[PDB]
Amino acid sequence: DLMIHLQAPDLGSLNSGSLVYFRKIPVGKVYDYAINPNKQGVVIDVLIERRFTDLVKKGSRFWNVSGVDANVSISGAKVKLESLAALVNGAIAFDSPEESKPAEAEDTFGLYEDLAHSQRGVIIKLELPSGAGLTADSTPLMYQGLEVGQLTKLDLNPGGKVTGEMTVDPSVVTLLRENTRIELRNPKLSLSDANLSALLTGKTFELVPGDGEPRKEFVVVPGEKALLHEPDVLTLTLTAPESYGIDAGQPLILHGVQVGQVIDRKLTSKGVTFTVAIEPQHRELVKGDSKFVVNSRVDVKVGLDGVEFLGASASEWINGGIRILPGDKGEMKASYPLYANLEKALENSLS
Amino acid sequence: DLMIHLQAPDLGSLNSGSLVYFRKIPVGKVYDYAINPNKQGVVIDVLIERRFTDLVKKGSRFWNVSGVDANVSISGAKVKLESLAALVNGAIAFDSPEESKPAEAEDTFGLYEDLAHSQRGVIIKLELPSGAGLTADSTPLMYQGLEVGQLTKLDLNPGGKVTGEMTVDPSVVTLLRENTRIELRNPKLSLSDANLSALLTGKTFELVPGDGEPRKEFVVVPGEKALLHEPDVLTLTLTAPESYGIDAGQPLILHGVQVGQVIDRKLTSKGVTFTVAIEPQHRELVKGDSKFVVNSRVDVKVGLDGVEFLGASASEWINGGIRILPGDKGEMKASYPLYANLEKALENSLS
Amino acid sequence: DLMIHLQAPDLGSLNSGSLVYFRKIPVGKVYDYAINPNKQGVVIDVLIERRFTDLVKKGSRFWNVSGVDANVSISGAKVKLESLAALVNGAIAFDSPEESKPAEAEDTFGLYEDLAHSQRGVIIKLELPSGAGLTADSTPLMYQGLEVGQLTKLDLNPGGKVTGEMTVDPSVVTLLRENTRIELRNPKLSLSDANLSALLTGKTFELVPGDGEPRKEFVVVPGEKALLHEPDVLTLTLTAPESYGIDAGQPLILHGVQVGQVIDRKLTSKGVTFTVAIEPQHRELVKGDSKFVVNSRVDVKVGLDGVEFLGASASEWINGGIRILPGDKGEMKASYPLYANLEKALENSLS
Repeated sequence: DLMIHLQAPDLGSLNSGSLVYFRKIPVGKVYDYAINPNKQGVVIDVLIERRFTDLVKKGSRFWNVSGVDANVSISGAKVKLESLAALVNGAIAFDSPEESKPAEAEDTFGLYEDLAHSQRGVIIKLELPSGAGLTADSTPLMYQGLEVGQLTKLDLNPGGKVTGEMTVDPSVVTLLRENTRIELRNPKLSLSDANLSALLTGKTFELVPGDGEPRKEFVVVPGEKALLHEPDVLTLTLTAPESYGIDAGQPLILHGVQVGQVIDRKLTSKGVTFTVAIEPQHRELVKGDSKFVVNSRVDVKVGLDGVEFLGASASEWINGGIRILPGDKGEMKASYPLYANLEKALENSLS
Repeated sequence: DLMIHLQAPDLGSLNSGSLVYFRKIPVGKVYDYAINPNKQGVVIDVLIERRFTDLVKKGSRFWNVSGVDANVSISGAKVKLESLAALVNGAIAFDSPEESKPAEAEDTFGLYEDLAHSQRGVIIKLELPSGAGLTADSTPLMYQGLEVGQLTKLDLNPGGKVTGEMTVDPSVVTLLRENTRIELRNPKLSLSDANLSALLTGKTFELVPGDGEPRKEFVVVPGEKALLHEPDVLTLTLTAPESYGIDAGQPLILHGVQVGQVIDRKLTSKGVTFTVAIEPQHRELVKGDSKFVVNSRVDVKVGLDGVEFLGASASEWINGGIRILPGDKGEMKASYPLYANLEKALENSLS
Repeated sequence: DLMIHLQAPDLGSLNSGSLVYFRKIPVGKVYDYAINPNKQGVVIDVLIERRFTDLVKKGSRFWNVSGVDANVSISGAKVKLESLAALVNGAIAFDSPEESKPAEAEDTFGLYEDLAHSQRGVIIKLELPSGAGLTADSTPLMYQGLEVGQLTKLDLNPGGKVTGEMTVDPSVVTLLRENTRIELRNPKLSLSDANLSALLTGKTFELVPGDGEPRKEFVVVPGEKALLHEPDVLTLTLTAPESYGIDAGQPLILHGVQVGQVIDRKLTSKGVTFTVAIEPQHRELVKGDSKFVVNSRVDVKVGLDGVEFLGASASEWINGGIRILPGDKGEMKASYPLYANLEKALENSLS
């Protein structure tokens, strides 16, 4: 027989004589339990049967299957009663890996509290902005619309620094590399596709891959700020004497299509300084010379022969933002001015 | 063996012979129970086993784990059946701290009714405005989006004075100091981020830290009023002959960006007197001389050569509030006038 | 031993041999039960133990704890299974007050059906308008946002007169006095604070205190009418030849701020007579002379040099109501006219 030790933070629903499973086959039983010298944890020593000993490995993980847990899920709640024997007495299930040395001679093991906590994978440290919609064991990592990871830990370090960590699977671990971003998605209001599922899930970690050296720790930034930290991005600080009603997250439009986004708005004594960003595809297309025109205000001129509507359209007005007048050749200077309307941008009159 | 006394307000689901746990290990049993001379409470005396005696400390807390409690939670309701033995007979669990003297010789203990009531921490007294959305054991203290505290008590003192108290954890207790504000957040309607969780939680205590001497009692004010009690803030009483449709909580705008907020509106016999406030960052930027223009009313002038739209924009009109015309140098006088539109503010004609 | 009688409207889940609790300690048992000579009620006589006899008092209340009751509550439903012994056989719990004579010699007692029905307090009779959203045991009395009372009875007397009664706690009983109003609140639609709790609760009795002799019966009026019955209030009957689109509950505005409310609109053969009311603070401020101008209609005049927008603003138009032009000195006469717009009020031309 095999006499191995398990280290648990508490005994749980396990009694002496409760049963140990492999593939839901009883292959042993719990022999004894005792508090170790430190008050922190309970050591539970179990006894595998003589013929089953080979099953346990050095790289085995043991988990606890005891009691009935009921889950309420969106789009229907499937409550299934799998194992009746675990209710009365409790149980411990375990996995056997492919290639590992067989365990022997009172080898210790951590006892995970669930099958989901005993999933293999790689710990990935995150430096989160806030834990506003994040949950300790309930926030997933999406990639291509599929659940790849799970936020497994969320702490508030002193100094006001929210940090967490995440278990990601191996196939994605190969994907993880330098300049690979993890940004949090808000459950944004969708008008074209009416889905309750996105609203119910809440915050959602999105993975966008990159190339370079493999890294195992990332920094998460807010969705508005997320654009700034792209591998390729163009960051322009543009000045203006007034905000002109341009908020921090307005879209930024060239030739009718959104090519960039305003990132943030800072008020100074000289005026309002914006910091806008630009995507890689259109980085070539700006070409270092441009004019910047406000689309947040409407302008109507009435006349007997001259009738004109300037600087906005109703869809553009509700969207708002900054319009680009692209030029032919330039040096991509640091500061640009923000013109009040189009004709003052053609006149080059910022006053 | 150890023979200690527990003081409970009622017996609960505990019978004689019910079981006492440490880390869910049975380490004793309930020996007897009797009403003490005052009718108020029940004294339950228990018996720890001889070898387990060392586990009990002077700083131990005992709590009650008996019966089945089912919780319905937003985004899914996880009902887990942990302990079967507590249903039939009842149980008492207890904690052992790190450094305390061992208890002996019929030492009394308070019996908490739950694990959540037996959490360690520091009582923080609050002087609340009202208990409109507050709950006795269900209102949390957020800090950086994480649950830090729990409103544990809510009373209505005579004179119409709602006061409560709160258990906060030690790491935050270090943070708590003079000029550290606790303000209540309303579940405000969010258009950009659609989250059901904020609406379901309701009122929410937000912690914003400050520096100075550590204090252990605070005064909570309503969210609109909360701005006024900041460590650094500028409070201007500005007069006007009419409200001009400016409500008590309108935003207050310099150069297009909100720099302050109107706090409250008082009607007098001379007119309408507002009291507006100003954030620390823009306190330097006002510089003691300014003009104050209403943004709540639209003004259209039609003409053959003169066409103009004055004092408002559609987003500004729905937002409303007061616009600042900043000056160069002044003394930051007490009273300011509120001009009806911009050209009367340039003409300095308040009539 | 003590042999006392209980009078219940029916036996309930109580059997002979069911158990009697004090602080959930078994201190007796049910001895027998028999129908009394009138068919109305069942007399249940119980037997307290010899040493426990002192516990029962003249001012004791006995209540019934039998069966399992499950409650579904908003923001989560906490179903807790407290007492297992009451399910099979039934139970009776009781309270012992602080200062009362001990009961003896077959003293009768009413048996309340629940712990909530056995709460101490003072019966307060209410003369309700209707029971449209009221519930027999589920409508609370709020004071400062806290639950103070509970509507315990709701009857329809002949003649179409809905009357109910309410148990209020002692501390508030000290507050209850002459000119202290109890008005019912509707779950009004709130745009600034999104709370599901207010909508789910429904109708809600609000307590506003006053001074004078203590009274124990009140008259509840509808929320619109409630203003009229204030301790200090100004009631003006103002005439008009047309309603001008002014509904029964429009706000009434001086200097941009709401100082009063229209109470009701009555159509006569001469015209439309309104009855508006005025709050105590602004009662001094009207000063007996004023003009009354409709804010419910817009007026646009177009001209080459004269452009003007008269009698309304978009927020005022959606709000509607009556505007005051305050005067210097008057006698506070009974009837006032309602002018169609502002310039006819300055011309004093009601035709």
